[PDB]
Amino acid sequence: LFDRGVQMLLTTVGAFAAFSLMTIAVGTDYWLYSRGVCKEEVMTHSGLWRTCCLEGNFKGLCKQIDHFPEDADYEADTAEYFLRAVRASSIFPILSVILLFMGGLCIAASEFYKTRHNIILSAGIFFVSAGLSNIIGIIVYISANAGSYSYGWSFYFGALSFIIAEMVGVLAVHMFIDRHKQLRATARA
Amino acid sequence: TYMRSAEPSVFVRTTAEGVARVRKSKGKYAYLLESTMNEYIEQRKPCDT
Repeated sequence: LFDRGVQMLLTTVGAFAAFSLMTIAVGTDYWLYSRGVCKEEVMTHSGLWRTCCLEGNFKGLCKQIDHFPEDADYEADTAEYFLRAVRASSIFPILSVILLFMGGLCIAASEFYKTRHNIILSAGIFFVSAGLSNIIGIIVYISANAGSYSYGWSFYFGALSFIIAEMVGVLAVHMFIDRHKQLRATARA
Repeated sequence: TYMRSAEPSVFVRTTAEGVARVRKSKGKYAYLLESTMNEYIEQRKPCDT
């Protein structure tokens, strides 16, 4: 929004904050607060891979989510199996993590070989793609969930990471425009 | 002809598990039995037949 040194710092701190928030989101088992079984029905906190029991007889033991449960799973159509494959693999959250890391690497490497103006464009594209990946992952996770409840802080950690990623992606493109604007300015002189 | 050449086997040993197999498919299996027993089980809990 102003100058270049402050914009650098704001962009890198935003990218790092988004990366940390998403790393916590995918690496923490606090995504859903719902009644269930942690091994009768009992309030438990769920995540992406494991769900630990809460206020139960045996508190604090996580078990892997039965993504493809046995005992007459009843099967499903191709679309539903596709959805469960994405939800179990959680590729879109992981793909968002990879895109955020690639964007962070690009913005960190933008200092080296400053004459390359397309590195910042690559970082902006990576961050925006990470935001889109976040949107897809959130939609897939909620759709799998709906197959009383409330969401944990790590689900809202990822939600805030998507907002930060797009805001950081916006700054990167603004950074791309200004430096290309400078090239036009120095060409006229 | 289809039931005789159906894989996996669709034949049921006893009507006790014949209704059970229907309930464990969510409508992916149909059991052929006497109408009087069909009406009786239909009137039993949990009304899933």
